[PDB]
Order: sequence, then structure tokens, then C-alpha cells
Amino acid sequence: GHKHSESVLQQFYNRLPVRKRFLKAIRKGTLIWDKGQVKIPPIAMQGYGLPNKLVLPHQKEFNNKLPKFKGKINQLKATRIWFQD
Amino acid sequence: SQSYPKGSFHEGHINPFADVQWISRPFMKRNMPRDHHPLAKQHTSLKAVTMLDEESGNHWHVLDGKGRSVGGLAAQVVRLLQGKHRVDFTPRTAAGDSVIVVNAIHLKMAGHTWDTKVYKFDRKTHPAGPKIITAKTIMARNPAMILNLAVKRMLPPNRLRPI
Amino acid sequence: FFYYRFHKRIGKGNFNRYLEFYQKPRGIENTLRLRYNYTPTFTAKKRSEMWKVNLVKKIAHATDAKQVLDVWTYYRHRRTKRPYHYLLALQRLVEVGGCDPTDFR
Amino acid sequence: GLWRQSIVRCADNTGVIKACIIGIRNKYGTGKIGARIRVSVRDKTPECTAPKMPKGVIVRRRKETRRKDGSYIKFDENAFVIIQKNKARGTKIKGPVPMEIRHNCKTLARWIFA
Amino acid sequence: YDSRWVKRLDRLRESKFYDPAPIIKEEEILEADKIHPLLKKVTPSWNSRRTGLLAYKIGMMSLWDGWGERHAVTVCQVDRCVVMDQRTLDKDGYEACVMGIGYKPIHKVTKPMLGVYIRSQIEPKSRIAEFKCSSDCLLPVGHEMSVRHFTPGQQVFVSGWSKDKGYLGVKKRWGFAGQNASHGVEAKAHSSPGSIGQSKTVNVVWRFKKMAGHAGGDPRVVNCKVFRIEAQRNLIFLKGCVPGYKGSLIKISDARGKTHHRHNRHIPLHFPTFVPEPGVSYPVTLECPDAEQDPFLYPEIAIADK
Amino acid sequence: RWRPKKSYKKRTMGLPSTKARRRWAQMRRG
Amino acid sequence: GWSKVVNFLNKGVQRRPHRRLPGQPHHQWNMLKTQLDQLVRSDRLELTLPRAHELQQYAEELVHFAKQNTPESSLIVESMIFTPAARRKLFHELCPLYANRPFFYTRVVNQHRLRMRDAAPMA
Amino acid sequence: GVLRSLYSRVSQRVWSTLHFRVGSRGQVRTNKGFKPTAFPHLGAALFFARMSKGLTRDSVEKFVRLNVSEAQRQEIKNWPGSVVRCIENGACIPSRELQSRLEQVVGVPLTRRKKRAGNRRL
Amino acid sequence: LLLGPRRRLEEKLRIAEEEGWDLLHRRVASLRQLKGWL
RNA sequence: UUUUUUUUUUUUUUU
RNA sequence: UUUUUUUUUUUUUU
RNA sequence: UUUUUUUUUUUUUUUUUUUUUUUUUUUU
RNA sequence: UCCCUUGUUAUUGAACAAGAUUCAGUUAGGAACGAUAGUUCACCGUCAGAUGUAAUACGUGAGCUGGGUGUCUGGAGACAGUUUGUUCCCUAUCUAC
RNA sequence: GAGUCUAGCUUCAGUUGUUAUCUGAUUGGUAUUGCAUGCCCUGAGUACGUAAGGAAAAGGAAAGGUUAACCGCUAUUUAAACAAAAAA
RNA sequence: GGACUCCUUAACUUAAACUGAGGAGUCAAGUAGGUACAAACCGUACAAGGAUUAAUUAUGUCCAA
RNA sequence: ACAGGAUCAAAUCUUCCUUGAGCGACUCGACAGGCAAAAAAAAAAAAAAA
Repeated sequence: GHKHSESVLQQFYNRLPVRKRFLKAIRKGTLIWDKGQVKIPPIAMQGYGLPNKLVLPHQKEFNNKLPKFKGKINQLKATRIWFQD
Repeated sequence: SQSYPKGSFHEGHINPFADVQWISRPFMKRNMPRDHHPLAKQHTSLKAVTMLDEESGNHWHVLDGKGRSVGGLAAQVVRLLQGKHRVDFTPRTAAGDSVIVVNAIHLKMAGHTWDTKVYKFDRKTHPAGPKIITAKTIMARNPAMILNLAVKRMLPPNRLRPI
Repeated sequence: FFYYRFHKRIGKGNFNRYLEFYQKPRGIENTLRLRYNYTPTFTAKKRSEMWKVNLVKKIAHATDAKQVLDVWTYYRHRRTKRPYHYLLALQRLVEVGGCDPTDFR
Repeated sequence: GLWRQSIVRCADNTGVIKACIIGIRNKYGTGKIGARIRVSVRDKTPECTAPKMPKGVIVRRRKETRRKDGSYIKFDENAFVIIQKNKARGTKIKGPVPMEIRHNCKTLARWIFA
Repeated sequence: YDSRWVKRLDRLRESKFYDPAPIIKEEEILEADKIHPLLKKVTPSWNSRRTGLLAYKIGMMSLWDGWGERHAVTVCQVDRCVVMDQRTLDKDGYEACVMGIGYKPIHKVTKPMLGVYIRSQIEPKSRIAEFKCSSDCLLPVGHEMSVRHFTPGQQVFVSGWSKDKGYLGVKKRWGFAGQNASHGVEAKAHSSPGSIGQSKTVNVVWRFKKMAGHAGGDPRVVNCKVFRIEAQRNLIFLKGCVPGYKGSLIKISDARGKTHHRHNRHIPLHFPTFVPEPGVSYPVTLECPDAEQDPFLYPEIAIADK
Repeated sequence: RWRPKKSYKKRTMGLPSTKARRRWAQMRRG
Repeated sequence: GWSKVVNFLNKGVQRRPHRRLPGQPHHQWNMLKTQLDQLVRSDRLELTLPRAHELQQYAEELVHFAKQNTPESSLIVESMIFTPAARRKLFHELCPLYANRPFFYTRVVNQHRLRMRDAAPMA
Repeated sequence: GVLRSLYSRVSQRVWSTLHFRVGSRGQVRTNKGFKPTAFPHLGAALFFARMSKGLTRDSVEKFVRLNVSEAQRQEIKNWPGSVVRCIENGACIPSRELQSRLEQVVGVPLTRRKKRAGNRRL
Repeated sequence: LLLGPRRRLEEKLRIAEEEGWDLLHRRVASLRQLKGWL
């Protein structure tokens, strides 16, 4: 475009063959790109343990011992929830 | 006219706690391909048929792409087209055989591909930029294109590609 | 043929709510003349050129209008048909004991 | 037609002699009859009581005016009338008045057909 | 094919050799010799469309009305518009009607063309066009169109080619501003185009850039209103303006979209064609109905400052 | 200084036909 | 040149009724006036084809107005000659001649040849 | 407010659509070289034809009813139910007159028509 | 209203009787016969 | 739960 | 799960 | 008689207007 | 989701009218001048077109210029116009006894 | 082999969003609206509200402004001034 | 009185390809290979010369290959 | 094209089948027209006969 130089992160986004609607979302943060697919970012619940795929190799042993949620979003009773960076 | 299109996730459950959070289809539930109720006779598919011809040397391969994956099908087709499966393969020439594909409408796509996929067409010195066409339009208008483009982009980038 | 142009455009249509009908379409999708961008080899050339002889050879060998017609039909795509080819086929058809004028063949 | 920086007279008997146009709803200087415009008073009589910035409407125009019936109407001068509270400030209008005036102030004129 | 100075004198002297005006009647009666046996009344449907017509631009005129308001109307003449052939889904693959217009000398028509006319049983034609319509409005072959197809007071869609002006400048074509005539301005700058692109960041001129070139000769479309029609001479008066030269071919069809919705809603029209009943008279001339309200009414508009 | 915003220039609907456009169309397997 | 520019530029251009001549209008008219008298005095003149097609316009009008035999027409005829010899000839040899001729007293003949020094057509 | 849903509005808009081109040749519809003989029956043929254009039974009926002469019209009203549905289903044999109208609506012949032409042999 | 009018070579006769075109010197096979070749 | 990663040159995700 | 669906909801927990 | 806005008319169609190209011809 | 025009109908200390924050599209139509020249900002007067932002080498100087807090006649890219054709300039001479 | 008119493809922005059941001879069964500046009129001095005050659904019209087209009318400029009688 | 990288460290906004120190490799003066696209990174039984041959390396094994 | 074919066989006016879709439709086979003179905003206007 008109801009001479662009950030690598922005450039990456620019290369995504998706609709504008999803592009905007992706940019914002409501959505992520992984394995050539777009899905909701992981949910981090208060007190519960995070997915084993996001923690460091040495943190998995301690993460596995934390409580786990095996219910639906409606049944979830977490005091606070947010997307995991 | 004044709002975003109705996606496939509008007609089903949402499960964020899973890989396939929502199922996607090229068409709505009420719009999916169907067969006419009065079958004048029942039919059976042969999967694939092959015709050899020693005299003219042109071979034919008729396939049934019913419920198959686009990628896999394309990959398979590429091989045949290229003619690499033969011993006497010459990259200089096109040593392949003719391939026929049917039931292209019945193809499948894993993940959120039906609702989060587009196709770009380059334009020579255009201010608006490349033309973007959604996959639902292509499915609605010409299903064959879905496979056609996958095969095309799979084939080597050379002067033989057209052939 | 330095450059052979061939593209499959997105033609107008209506596939939405399509009903499966056990019937053939109008015609083939691809109609453009196929032009090679490379010189053929001896075997290729031979295969391309042997028709001129094979036609006559099989016409002669044929022993019925059915066979004659079949033979003729097989070499349909064969362009550049000389007048005498017709004459030969006619003579054979008359000798075999007639034919079916109404025949698509 | 009329344009900014234009001097036009007054048909009313208020006392003002002439005024300079300040604004108009036009771009190409084609001011028509019956168009609202802002005027700045330049001269006044010793017994005048008009404001500094009266608001009025174009009554007469030098340039010819086309009619719906294929006729044309022309004048010799450009004059306006002051308007206040959707009514004229004065009580009489000097000279004739054209028919092409949606406003009811034309009734005060002496000859509407002339 | 005479000289310039001969043609110029001809142009002036032509006026002296005008035939007397015809005699126009008040009524018209048709017989079975002017009616297609195959012609019949067909009820319309929700997905039914009519056919178009062809015309030649003659010239402009000014006409009054019932209220006395003068309006400018262009005169159009249908030069014996006759159907030639029809198209079917089975035969061709699409529903359409082919029509012809005009006349050509026999000493200019090719033999293959004359073969068509022999079959058609019609005199040589100058121009041939085609219309797409619904299958339920296919007119019979050999039927002659009439001015009665369009009812007065309806909206029409007119299409035609614009005039030619040859080569023109940027300032002449588009209407560029340019530069001042004074204050130290170069000669060339008077009518120069100015900036035509960006810096090295964009090394390419965008497509469809406004530049100098040959002007005119383009297709254009416009809406028109049926003001008056003539049966005798086959004449139509259209309110508005029509592009093209005084004699150029022009296509006329019905309203489309908003035009149809807003205007052409409450107007009864003969869908297929005009179907006269033998033994009954018809008017020759038809005028547009007058309005409801008085056009010459200037109400009071309050002007209150706030 | 004062500058009017010529937003009318941004028109993207119901544009007129041009020889440029026509040629563009033509070149694309018309 | 290129021979293509001529064609490119000529598209959508109307023809001129009166051919342009070198000089101001006052000069052009003088030129044509004098050439009319010289044509009257000779019986044939050799001129370029464009010019031959131009002088014929006034060559016809002179004789057309000379046959009226009216004071008014006489004035117009006077207004188109210089020398007395041309007046004498027009009024004594040409007027009697074309007594029965409604119009068209002159013609132009093309030589189908080019000038040696100019390579220009002749008539 | 009396405003309908946006979805509804859109649907409404889409419902009343019409085209003037066949389109791609790759489709399965009525085109050049069409033959009714392929179909098992007139009903199937009719169904196919109708589906090709995208017209409703109601509209078909409405058109025919208002087109047919009085004699045929009166009998049309004597059938226990819809005539179109019965013809489609193969539970009724339409008349020549009716067939004419049907073919006019669908823009395609349903049966092998006559050819009024022939040279008398001496 | 009606409208209209192992063995030695198996696939040839099937095509002939079904389709309506004879195979001169062209063979044909289907996936179902792949078991006799692996 | 795992095999599928910045595979972020394109297609593809066929598990 | 139902064309219910511009920021509005029902049924069933799959 | 011509040109022009200083006059007049439209502000609709986009599977529309329009177009330089009939393609079962796989080695001119 | 950019000053106005859209989201009937629940975010509101939203009675109506006139208003404030936030979000969404298949990205549809629009937005007038002048005085003083203090390199531009608070403000001033008129039509009320109705609180009117950035990037593009100051966007733009082989297109033009002005009172200071140089010149160049377009060779290749691009863009805007235009192109008869199988033939109608020339030439194109088997097989072999 | 050749003439005409045309099918398909291409085209500013952009989308895939349409039809269970089926009036028994009882006047019959969705239908060309995507779109949107300001002011005025009917609805209406109505809904609302002590009072002051003062809405929407739809249509209709007068200015201003942009694009395109044209010369019937008006304004500017400008050119032309020639062959009816066979008694000619 | 030297350009990049590894460890330690002075200055700076724990900023910058800067400014300056201690000790190893490479380039400078290095070929071909890998890293998508332009010395510095990995590997090398590392380029006298010629030919249609065999090998555990960085690293790969759905298609372009 | 009513051109071909079957039948204890059709109202005037072909009961039914074949012609892949009667070569995309019509038509022509001494078919078709580049350049010159003249004319010429696009466009149109000339029968042959030195």
C-alpha cells in the first residue's frame, strides 16, 4: 500500500486469506490464527489450571496437579475469566 | 443489504472448549443438496473406473468424489496429471492421462473453512486492488472451481501447467 | 506455441438448493483447442499419423455395416478427411448389403 | 443574476436607500427573485429607524426571469423588502411586483400584473 | 455527391420543394387485412416482461398542455418495425424476438442477406435488433409494431449513442480548472493538467485516469415520458431529451425498478400488444392526462428566524 | 487556509460508461 | 511525418465549405476578385485543383447576376469586376451566349498530374 | 415500530428475483436439444420444466385458470383437487387445450407436436 | 400418459448393453477387480 | 490426552 | 434443535 | 444557419448498456 | 463505525423534544465563504452546507509559484486515445524413367 | 468457403439469503421497494407531560449542489443573401 | 589503531547497526550445500584437473521436490 | 426433409419410432471487396450501360 515500511506482526495479518470481518476480529484480539484455522482464544479461569500446551516444559508437572474444569460454559462458576495471552 | 451475512454458526451450538467449536457447511440446513424422491431406478457408484488404449495411447480415469477431501483428491489428481506413476516419466513433456471428476458438490472441508475462506484475483494496475470472492459464491455458482483451483495451485509453475 | 493461454472462469449459475437429477449436462466444460508447446517425438508423431492407413485397413477388413459404422465412428476426431475416404466407405457399405440412412453414424 | 458585494435598493418606505449584499444561497451568481439574502445598510435618512443588518427578500431583478408559461419578465432595477417576524417592516411597496413570489408580501404592491 | 458550394445552395433551396401536408383524420377503422391471425390476448403474470421498440430521432419541439405549461418534447418515428424471427429454449436456448427497421437500396444488399428477406416476405431492412422478454409475450412472426404499444402518461427507458466531438483537451473534455491568466504564470501552465500521480512510493499511474483524448461516442440511457402519439403517421412525442444525431437509431422499453415502482404501478397497459377488434373504431390521437392540482399556484412559505 | 471537502468524488455507484472501462473489459476475454 | 497522424487527427472533424487562402480576409477577397476578372478575360485558366474548385463558386454567381438586367443586379455585377475589358466581354459576349442556359456555365477538369517543382495537382 | 426483521427483509428481497440469461452450460436444466421422451411421463417432464424456471404450482394454476376458455374452465373447477399436482403425480391426463397453456408457461414443449407440411405424391 | 418407445467378456458386454457403444480394441477395469492384482 | 510446528514462500490439514 | 436472530429469545445438555 | 453556458432534461438499469472471439480441431 | 444520514424496542440520573458513552455493515449518498498576511492557534463577522482527523519524500516543482522564521525539442515502464485482413507490396519451381 | 443477428465468457461495490401440509363447483392462492444531507405540509397540536413544551410509521415539493445529455425556448457570439415561367 | 556473533562487563533511556574492554570461531583472503530472496549462522574426509559411482550431515520424509 | 422404417393402419391436417442438438439460427456457392476519383463530424446517399 502507501505505507513504505510495516511491522512484521501486521504483515503477517495482511497475508491471511480471510474476510474483512474476521480480519478485524483477528487484529483486535477476539480471534486467533492457528494451524490454518480461526478459533476463540484459550480461556483462563481463576483457580483452575491452564492447558498443558501453553505452560513451559518445567511447569507442566505443577500445572497438572491443579484443579480442572470438565463442564460447560453455562455451568462454569469462575469468579473471573479472561483470555490467556 | 444493511448487515453482515448469516454464518453457519447461527444455526447451531457453540463449544469453545473443543477443537471444532461449531460445524460449518457450504449451505444452510434447508439448502443442502438432495435427491429427487421418485427414483425411476436405483443407482450404484463404482468408485473409480479406468480405460486403457494401446493404439491411440490416451488413457482415461473416471473418479467419484463423493464425500472425499478436496486436498487429498487434488493431491491424488496431481500425480495422475503429472504422470509420475509411470516408469517412463519425462518432466519435459506431459506424460499424464485424462482425469474425469464427478459429484464435486459433495466435497467436504474440515474446520471453519466454509465460512472463513476467500479467493483473490490479481488485477493489473488497479487502485481498488485484487478482487476478493468468497467461497460460498463459488460453491453457489460453479462448484468445480473449488477443486480446479486446488489442482492448479498444486501443479508445478511452468509452461506445461496449462497443458 | 510459445505461450498457451487457458483459464477456467467462474461462470454464472445457480447451484443453491440443487436437486439431484440422473441426467447428463448440456456439454463439456472445456472446448478450447488444445495446442502443444513442444515438438513431438518419433513415437508421438507416428501415433498421430497412423490413422491415415489404419482407417482404410480396418474399412477393408470390416464385413458388415455395423463394423463399418463403428470403424468410422472411432476415427471421428480425425481431421482432414480426404474425399476418397468417403467413396471407400460408401462402396463398402453398398457391398455389405446396404445400411440404415437414419443412423446417426 | 445577483452576487455578493452587490448594491440593491429598498422598495419599502422605511427610509433606507440602498444596501450591500453579504450572503446568498448560490455559487454561480444566478440569484433569482424571492431568495432570502442578508443586507448591510450603507446609507440612511435623517428619520430612519431600520436596523444595521436587516433581513429581506429579493423583489425585483434587472436580469430577465422565465415563466412557466413561456413568457419572460424584466425590470430596470434591483430592490428588496425588509422582513421581520415573517412580515414586512414597512406598509407599502413602490412600483409593481412580479408574480414569481411565493411570499404573501406581494399583496401590498400596487400592480401585480405590471 | 456534388461539390461543397452546390450542396450549400441545395441546403438553402430545399425549402421551395416541400410537398403539401397530409390530411389527418379523427377516427380509424381496421379490417382483417391488418391483423395477425395468430394474435390473441394473454393474461400477464408476476414474471412476465414485454418487448421493446426502435425509433429514429427526428427533432425537438415545444408543446403546451391542458394547464397551459409549455414543455419540450422530442419526436420519434417507428419506421415500419416488423418481427423477423423468434428464439426458443429448445431451438436456440433463450427466449427472444428479432425485429427489423429501415430500408436499404437493392443495389447494396448482399445475396445471402437477400435470401433472408425472400423467406421473410419483407422489403430490405437497414438495421436488425433483438429483445429479451418472457416466453408468454412472444409476438407472431410478421406482425408490425404500432405506436399504440405505449399508453400516454407512462415512464419509458430510452437508450442510444451520444454525439462525436473529435479530439479534445483535458480542459475541454472533463472540465479542468487550470491556472490563472496572470500573476506570473507560464504559457504552458494555462491549461496544464498538473499533478498526475504520487512520488516514487507509487511508480505507476492508476487505471482509469482522466486524460485527454477523443470525446463522445458512448452509450447513454435516460428516462422519458409519453406525451402524445399519432396512429396515422406512427409518431411518438417523448418528454425530455434523447441522445444521438437527428436520425440515429434509439431503443425504447418500459420502466425498470424504482421507475416502475413509483410511476408505472397504476397504469393499465396492453401487455402483449394492441389487439383491435374488427368492426370498431379507435382514436387517432391520444394526449397525456392533465395533473390534479393547479401548476400555477404559489402558496405562502413562512420565513421565521431563530 | 479554507478547503472544501469534495466528497462527491468518492462516488462508487452508478458510474458512467467510458472507453477505458470498455477496453479493460475487452482485454479480459470479453 | 508518419502518415498516421493525418488519419488520427481527422476523426470527427467537419469539412470547411470555403477553402482557406494565405492572407487576411481582405487579401483573400481581393485575390479571388482579381482571379475572377483574369478568368473572364482568358477562356481557360490552369490552376490547382483546390483553387479551381473554389473560384467556380463566384464564376457562376457573376453570370447569374449579369443576366437579370436590373439596376440592382448591375450593382452586384459592378461589385465583382476590376478592369473594363472584363465588363465589356461579360456584357457583350457572355450575356448573349447563355441566353437559354439556366445555370452551370463553368466546369473543372482534373489533369491527373503533379507539378515538377511542387508535386501538386493541376486542373 | 412496525419494522420486520432484517433477515425477513432480506429473504423478501431475494424471493422476488428474475434473470434473463441461462448461465453456465454445466448446469442441469432445460436447454437446446431438450427431449421430453427421456422422462418416464409428462408429469416428471412438467416437474423438471417447472423447476428449471423456479415457478410455483399456485402461479401455474392461476395462470392457466385465467387463460383457458370457459368450457375448459368449468371442468377445471370440477376436479376433486388441484390439477397440476395430479398431472405431476400421474393421476390425471391433461387435455390439448390445457397442455397448450402449460407449455406456454414452461417455455418448452412436453410432447412431440405435429408438423403441418408435406408434398403430395403424384 | 407414458412417453417413449464368470463370462469371458463381462465389462465389454455390460457397457455394450447399458451405454450402447461397442469396444473395438479398448479394455476397461474397475476398482472392484483390484483384489485380483495385489 | 497425543501425533501438526513460525507450515509465517504457495496448496493442503486429507487424522 | 426451530429462517427465532441489527444489541431480543425458546427447547434439549449433544 | 452553427458553437456554448448563463437555457432545458435525467439521476434509472449492473445476469443492465456494450463488445475486437462459434470452441468435439489432442501436434496449420 | 471518521462530521450528518442506519441498528423499530431495555447501557442510561431515557416523561416528550433536544442530548451523552460503547459496539456492529454486503463500506450507500453528502458537506459554502470573506477581512488582517504575526510561518498557526484561542477568538472575532456571513450563508447556519449545521462541534467538519491522518498517511502518501511539503503526496504532487524534467505541472505552475510567492515580500526569506537555473535550464532541458520525451529514447524505454505506466497511464489516456487508435489499429481491415487468409489474400488484394515483392518472392515462395513437385515427382524422377 | 463467405454475409447478418447471436449463445457462452468478461463487466463499479458485493452476496448464496426462495417453494412441508395443499380452496371438494363457495369470483382464489407471496411478486420490479437494497439507498441514507437539510427545511416545509397531511398525519398533529395527537402520543407524552402540573405547565412551558412537543414524536414515529407513509407519501407528497420548493430551493441549493454534483454528473451526464441536448439545441424545442431565452442570453452571448457569428455566417449566409443564387436557378417556380419549355416565350426564359 | 576492524565488520558480525558467543560469555563477562563499562556507558546509554538495562534503549540503538552506536562508544569503548577481556578471549574463541567465521568473513576479510572461502567455492559449491542448508537457512525462501545479498559476506558474518550450521556442516565440510572443505574448489590441481577429467568421467553417467559407493557413503549418516545440517537436515528431511502429503503436493510444488 | 414428412426424408427413412414397423403395424389386422391414424378425421379433414402422420398412431408411433429414428435424425446424438437435422452442422448455434437464416441464407449464399460468378459468394465476398482492399485501393483510386468524388463525397465525407458518427452515419447515410450512385443499377448497368468508356
